[PDB]
Amino acid sequence: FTLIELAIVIVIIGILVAIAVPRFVDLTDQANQANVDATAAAVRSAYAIATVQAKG
Amino acid sequence: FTLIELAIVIVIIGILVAIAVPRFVDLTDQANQANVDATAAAVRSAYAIATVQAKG
Repeated sequence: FTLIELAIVIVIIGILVAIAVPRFVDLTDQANQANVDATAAAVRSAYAIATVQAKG
Repeated sequence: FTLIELAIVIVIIGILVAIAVPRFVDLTDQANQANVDATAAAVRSAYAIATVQAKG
């Protein structure tokens, strides 16, 4: 590579770095809560259906 | 209505049915006999009263 091409590369690397980038976040607490809540809704419906099947 | 309320209804209907209930009975024979007998008593009295009115 010519020295000019390396100079251009040295410039552009410095500009394509110094972007923002997202953090990874452990969102499993929020997702676990929604899983527990959705499951609780399912248990209530499953119970209601069971009261008809059981006739009691 | 909720599924629970319908389940409760399905239970209670099954218990308020399966009572006893009386048959209707054609008791007109027994009543007709009593009418004929009571009328026969009246005819005897009406006759007795008539024997006084008729003087014979």
